[PDB]
Amino acid sequence: MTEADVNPKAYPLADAHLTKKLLDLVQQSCNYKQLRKGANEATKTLNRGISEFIVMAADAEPLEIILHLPLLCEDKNVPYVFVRSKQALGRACGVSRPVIACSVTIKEGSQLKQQIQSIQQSIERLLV
Repeated sequence: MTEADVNPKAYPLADAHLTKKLLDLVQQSCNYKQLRKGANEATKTLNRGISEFIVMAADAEPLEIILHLPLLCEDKNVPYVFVRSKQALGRACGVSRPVIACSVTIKEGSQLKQQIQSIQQSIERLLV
């Protein structure tokens, strides 16, 4: 009973479990003296060539900026994942408020890479 032009419902989308384990990835970043929580600033992370992880709220605004990050598509290397929880993203990044768009910078020759690289594949699987 469905064959019309429905909405994307902010996809892809990760279950409550996937988001739980993924969330920890954000807090872990701060432990490596690395962290990011800003839509306008996020444009720099990608422009610098270190945007491997990106987390944004399905209902986070301004949205016009959330779509500015991606130039072409996943083919052009553009990580992104929606989560049904902002209160968590605000504390994960390290701020006393709901973050709009945050990202995690990857470090070269780092032990964390062994983990970030593994979980990274998770996002790609949903990207395409």
